Amino acid sequence: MPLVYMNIIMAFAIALAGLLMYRSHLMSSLLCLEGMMLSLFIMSTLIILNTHFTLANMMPIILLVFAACEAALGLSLLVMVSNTYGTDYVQNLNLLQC
Amino acid sequence: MTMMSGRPGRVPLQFLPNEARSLPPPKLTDPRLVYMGFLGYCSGLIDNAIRRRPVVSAGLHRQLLYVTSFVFFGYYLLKRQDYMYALRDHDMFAYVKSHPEDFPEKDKKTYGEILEEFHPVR
Amino acid sequence: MNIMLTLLTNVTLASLLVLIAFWLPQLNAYSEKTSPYECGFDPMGSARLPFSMKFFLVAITFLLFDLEIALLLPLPWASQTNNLKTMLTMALFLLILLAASLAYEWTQKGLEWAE
Amino acid sequence: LLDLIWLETILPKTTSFIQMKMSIMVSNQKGLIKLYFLSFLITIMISMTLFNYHE
Amino acid sequence: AKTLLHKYSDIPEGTECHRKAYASTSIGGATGLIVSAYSIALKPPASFLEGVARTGRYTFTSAAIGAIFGLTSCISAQVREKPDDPLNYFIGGCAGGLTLGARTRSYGIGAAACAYMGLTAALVKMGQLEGWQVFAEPKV
Amino acid sequence: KFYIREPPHGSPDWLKVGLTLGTSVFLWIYLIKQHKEDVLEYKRRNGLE
Amino acid sequence: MTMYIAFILSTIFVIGFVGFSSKPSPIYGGLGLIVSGGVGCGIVLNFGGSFLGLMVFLIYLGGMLVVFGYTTAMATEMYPEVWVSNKTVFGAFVSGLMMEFCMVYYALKEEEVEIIFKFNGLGDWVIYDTGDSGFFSEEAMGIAALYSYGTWLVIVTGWSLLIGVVVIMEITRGN
Amino acid sequence: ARQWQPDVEWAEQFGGAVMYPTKETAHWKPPPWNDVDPPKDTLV
Amino acid sequence: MNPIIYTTLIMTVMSGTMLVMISSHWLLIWIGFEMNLLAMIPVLMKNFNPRATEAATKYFLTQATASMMLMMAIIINLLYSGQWTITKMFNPVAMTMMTMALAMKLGLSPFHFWVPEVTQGISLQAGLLLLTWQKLAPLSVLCQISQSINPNLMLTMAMLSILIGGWGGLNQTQLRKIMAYSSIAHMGWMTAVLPYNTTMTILNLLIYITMTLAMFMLLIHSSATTTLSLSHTWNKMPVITSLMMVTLLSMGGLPPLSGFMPKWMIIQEMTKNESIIMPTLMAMTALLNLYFYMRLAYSSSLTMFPSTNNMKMKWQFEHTKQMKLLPTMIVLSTLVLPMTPALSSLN
Ligand SMILES: CCCCCCCCCCCCCCCCCC(=O)OC[C@H](COP(=O)([O-])OCC(O)COP(=O)([O-])OC[C@@H](COC(=O)CCCCCCCCCCCCCCCCC)OC(=O)CCCCCCCCCCCCCCCCC)OC(=O)CCCCCCCCCCCCCCCCC
Ligand SMILES: CCCCCCCCCCCCCCCCCC(=O)OC[C@H](COP(=O)([O-])OCC(O)COP(=O)([O-])OC[C@@H](COC(=O)CCCCCCCCCCCCCCCCC)OC(=O)CCCCCCCCCCCCCCCCC)OC(=O)CCCCCCCCCCCCCCCCC
Ligand SMILES: CCCCCCCCCCCCCCCCC[C@@H](O)O[C@H](CO[C@H](O)CCCCCCCCCCCCCCC)COP(=O)(O)OCC[N+](C)(C)C
Ligand SMILES: CCCCCCCCCCCCCCCCC[C@@H](O)O[C@H](CO[C@H](O)CCCCCCCCCCCCCCC)COP(=O)(O)OCC[N+](C)(C)C
Ligand SMILES: CCCCCCCCCCCCCCCCC[C@@H](O)O[C@H](CO[C@H](O)CCCCCCCCCCCCCCC)COP(=O)(O)OCC[N+](C)(C)C
Repeated sequence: MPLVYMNIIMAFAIALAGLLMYRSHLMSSLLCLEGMMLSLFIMSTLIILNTHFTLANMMPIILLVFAACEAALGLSLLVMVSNTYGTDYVQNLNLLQC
Repeated sequence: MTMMSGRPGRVPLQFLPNEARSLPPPKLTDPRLVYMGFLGYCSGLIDNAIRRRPVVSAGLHRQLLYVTSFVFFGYYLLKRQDYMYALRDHDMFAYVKSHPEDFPEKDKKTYGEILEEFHPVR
Repeated sequence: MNIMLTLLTNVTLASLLVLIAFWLPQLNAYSEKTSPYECGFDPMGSARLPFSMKFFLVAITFLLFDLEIALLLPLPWASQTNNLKTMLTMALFLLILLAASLAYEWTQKGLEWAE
Repeated sequence: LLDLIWLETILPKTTSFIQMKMSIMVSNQKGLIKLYFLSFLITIMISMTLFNYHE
Repeated sequence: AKTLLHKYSDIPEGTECHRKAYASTSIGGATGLIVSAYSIALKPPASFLEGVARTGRYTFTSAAIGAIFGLTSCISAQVREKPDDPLNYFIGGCAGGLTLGARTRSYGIGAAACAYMGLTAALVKMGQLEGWQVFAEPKV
Repeated sequence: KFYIREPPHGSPDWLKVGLTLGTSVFLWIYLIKQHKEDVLEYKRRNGLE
Repeated sequence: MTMYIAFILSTIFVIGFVGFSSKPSPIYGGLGLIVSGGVGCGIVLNFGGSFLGLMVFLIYLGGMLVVFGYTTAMATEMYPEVWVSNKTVFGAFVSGLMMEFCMVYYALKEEEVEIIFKFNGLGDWVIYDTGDSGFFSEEAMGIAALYSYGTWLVIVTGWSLLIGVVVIMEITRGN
Repeated sequence: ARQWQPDVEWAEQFGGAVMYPTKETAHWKPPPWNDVDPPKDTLV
Repeated sequence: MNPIIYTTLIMTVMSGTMLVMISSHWLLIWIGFEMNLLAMIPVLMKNFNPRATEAATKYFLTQATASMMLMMAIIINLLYSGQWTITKMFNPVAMTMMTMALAMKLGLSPFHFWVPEVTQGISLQAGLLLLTWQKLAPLSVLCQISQSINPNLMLTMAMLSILIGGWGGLNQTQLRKIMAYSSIAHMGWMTAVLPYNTTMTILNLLIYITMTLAMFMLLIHSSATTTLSLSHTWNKMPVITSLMMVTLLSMGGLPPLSGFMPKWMIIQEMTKNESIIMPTLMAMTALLNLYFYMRLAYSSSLTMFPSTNNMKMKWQFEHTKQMKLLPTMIVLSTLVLPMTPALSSLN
């Protein structure tokens, strides 16, 4: 496979590692999630263009749509977290244990 | 891991194919139907107990509906189960018939000519 | 190729304008001169402190409505299909639900800024 | 020595002690998602290297 | 990786005891590294040097157990001239358990580990001999 | 005796009771008829009678 | 081979991904995601997908504007972090840059199976199709087919968007 | 002569946040009776 | 929440699950998962409090990461074969990523960490939904791709789930965390037999759902979320504690109760594939779940704990809301072993 495919897959892996390795801010993790969605969009678009599969030219757009939903959902949750603590720090989400 | 979902000529959501009508239906005094009715009766008694009603006497119409529903569902459940087992055996016999080299009929020896090791107990 | 050259030219022109602005004139910079402006006086707090957003719900709603733009821009090409009855039904259906979602947010006081 | 001590020690008391220690080790997670998701990353890497490289 | 397992198992039982010990040391070190990674992820050490020390402790313990087990089992196999005998694995595993007890400096842990690891290693030898399958393939 | 409404009074809810008994009777009649038709179809297909 | 413009664009894509995944202040993470969106638009345009690239760029511009507002509201601190103001952030950034460099080197100088399969290089231009026909754009036709072929997709997408409005209304209610 | 039944001392063994309390987990508190934590005075 | 809005959200969750289970296209399965999650988040926060918000945030982060991985696996599979149909994954890397994403969605070890916390942070009705309905879609997807799964990875995760469920449940005084650890162990049991027989997976799922519904309904009836709160129920509703004790015995798998039938059917199936060590370990480990069920039964029904004076007032009032399917659920959770052959209707 070309270097571009591996570059896009590397971008996805980097975004997933960024999501899995947390820092204080929840917004940074939300940005990593959106980056994973962007990399998936690019990769699927490249495959669909390369193989000239005409009817899946619509699936990345639908992909984008649900990305927005996730983003909206996440932002909503962040608001509530902030309203409880005054920060979006993931440290504050420790009321529940295993 | 999925044995019979992809069987050819299978309609997706029938629950009871037409060929199943070739099988003898379960008798209404089937012990499995009687057990299903017993389960319905137990459900009715538990319903009386939870609602703090006289357990044996309170809802005779309600207990009757419990028993009737359980028996009604159990009849069709038993029909489907019997049909599935009949299909299993039908396919097994057809496959054995179509693959004689995989299920050979070997000549069987008598016990007077098979040498079995004897193990004394002492 | 021509668009890349155009972008390079525009960015280069702006960058050289910035270079000329910072290297031509005489610079006399001191701490009083470079301090933050708040009309006569030293700021009480930091400008990096949280600044509350009263239209936060409308901002989230904008995200979902911005992707409705993604679903409707292929409409000029969709009008060239043979089965126009199907596409018109689906194009109208998509605009109706967008209108209903705006109506739902409007009636539930979602478009009102936080007090 | 035998019934009250050592026969208790080997089969039932050892089992109870081992299960209790394992329960304490498993259940004592502080509830911080940073640690959980770091362990998730470790698990994903291990599954990609030890199972996905062997087929 | 099962490549290390093959590297261990390709060498016959009572032959080349040094290479058997090396392969088992590698397997133990890998196990200890994985244990230390999970432990550091789930229980942060509050310092980088303390995390390095904990990783070194866990990995050295596991590698030492592996080396002791492999060397003891191979030597017992070659001296007694009895390969394919689970008691060599029992002796190796019980020596490894004693090593674990010495490393943690606990007599009770040492005895329990000696017994349990010896029995487990003997069971693994019996499974190798009889073809017992842990992850059985879907035959039927 | 009782002080307040007590929705189940001396007369039981006759609509609900009638519906319950009717459902049970309908299910029983349907099951009997279904069993008879099943027996007839099985005998016709297998040539017993 | 052919000026490796697409390879440069994909490398900048990875660099922006490392920029926002090292997680500085969300201001700079948003900027990094904007850069990645632009270069991804460029990558898709170089393969014939003008509409898809432009639309993903537009969508991510809107999303990053909302994220900037939300960052100013709820993700600020006294001293927002840049890639060189923190040892952890700088370490993550440099590690990502170096492991990208390692992958690129090991892929272009020799042919190795990194995780899935192998690669030799040869540039993107090899895998093109050289088809010669048409008074239309195939991408536009496939996207416009959503209103004639993708009725089910339109239904589920519209339902999800309406439900998303209701859901964000419910979550931020409080009480 | 009556059958033994649990008393308060027996019952308090099950009232902690966990069974088998350790030194780390002894500071864990049981959740509030309703699932509502007191508001924090994080004035903005 | 408005009741109409609540009904709409519940039906959207159900519609997402149905979309997952009727689709032949990978994109529609992904869309079903997204719709399910989007409608599921507000249901967890129906009773607003900091704990519910934290539970919803953890749940969304876990499920969104799993969804990203799932879409990545779909795209890799498409790249190595221009296929969108859910039949059998053509790339082993894509298969591994898909298995990990589905395990993360289900909460199988080592992706089990979120299951107790979320279950503790939400109400009992939300916990009922989360532990019963949310398992259908990933398990259906796993059943459809069963032939492609690598047995070693799946069996490792299943054994880990059983072990961790038992060990974690041993330490719990809160009932919601007990139910969560029970759920993790049962999920391990379900996924252990998946590469061999999906009908056994379905049977175990149905039985576990019945018993879980019975327990959650009994816990809602006697509004108890801790062991000590449940220890008061004998002094107000002894029948409820008796039924709970019998259902707990069934969940532990003791014969002649129904909960024995799944394990009995699974072990047996595994022995048809020359798998003995794993079934033996699985049963011996399910002993731990039985132990903490027995401890709950000791504290709840087999002995009598001290009560409070104000309980006298509760003696004067009945339960306002009646659960129609609770009696059927209890009877199905206990007395269905003699009808075991009926499982043939599930294939
Ligand atoms: C397609 C699926 C695949 C997807 C994945 C693909 C990924 C590709 C992209 C990778 C590039 C990354 C780009 C951006 C990532 C963003 C990271 C981030 O934001 O950090 C946030 C995170 C939290 O930030 P923060 O809260 O603001 O700062 C808090 C302080 O840092 C801490 O404050 P404190 O003082 O209180 O804490 C004390 C100190 C304590 O620090 C420590 O204890 C760690 C030191 C352990 C020593 C290790 C032993 C040394 C030798 C081992 C070598 C093995 C072979 C040796 C063989 C035998 C030798 C004879 O810090 C910690 O507690 C942190 C623990 C976590 C350490 C790293 C986590 C990795 C797993 C855990 C195991 C660690 C190694 C154990 C040994 C296992 C084998 C290596 O930062 C960190 O945790 C540390 C900096 C991380 C930067 C490096 C990240 C790059 C690694 C990525 C994955 C590696 C390769 C992946 C696959 C490769 C093969 C396929
Ligand atoms: C079902 C029906 C009934 C059956 C069930 C009931 C019976 C079964 C269980 C009965 C008891 C068995 C328990 C096993 C050992 C438990 C150790 C323990 O609890 O540790 C916690 C406990 C806590 O320690 P800690 O908290 O870490 O530190 C505080 C210490 O107290 C501070 O300690 P310290 O500073 O005072 O001194 C400690 C130090 C020094 O200890 C001392 O100060 C005093 C000296 C003690 C050594 C005595 C040796 C001289 C006499 C023995 C003669 C040869 C053996 C018999 C041969 C018969 C010949 C015909 O210990 C050592 O250095 C000893 C290291 C190794 C030497 C002994 C190991 C020999 C193994 C036996 C081989 C047998 C092969 C088969 C033979 C077949 C042909 C007949 O450790 C101890 O205190 C005990 C230390 C003594 C250990 C060796 C004693 C074992 C005796 C033979 C065991 C074999 C039976 C099991 C066979 C199956 C295994 C695979
Ligand atoms: C605790 C005991 C279990 C209780 C379970 C709940 C009981 C209530 C369920 C209500 C019954 C109605 C369901 C079905 C009615 C019609 C729908 C029918 O057409 O569906 C068929 C399917 O039939 C159903 O599966 C039959 C359900 C009967 C379940 C009973 C088995 C229980 C095991 C033994 C315990 C005894 C239970 C006692 C009963 C009270 C379609 O087959 P198919 O589309 O191709 O299969 C899809 C899945 N595949 C392809 C992957 C295989
Ligand atoms: C519309 C956009 C396009 C326009 C096209 C022209 C683009 C021009 C690029 C922008 C820069 C022009 C700014 C005009 C003033 C020059 C600024 C600077 O370059 O001159 C001095 C450069 O001097 C350096 O500081 C030191 C001189 C030498 C340094 C070594 C460089 C190598 C030279 C070696 C000489 C050998 C012979 C070279 C000629 C062949 C800086 O002095 P400094 O005081 O700091 O800053 C204040 C400048 N003031 C005084 C005018 C207000
Ligand atoms: C069985 C139960 C029925 C009631 C419950 C249904 C639950 C799901 C909701 C609606 C189900 C929709 C299923 C029908 C799928 C549409 C595709 C099919 O019907 O044909 C289309 C028919 O499309 C029609 O326009 C019907 C669509 C109208 C539906 C829109 C509104 C109804 C949805 C309401 C429920 C959804 C959620 C709530 C929204 C407010 C296009 O056909 P056509 O283009 O000729 O030829 C295609 C082949 N070509 C392209 C090669 C030429």
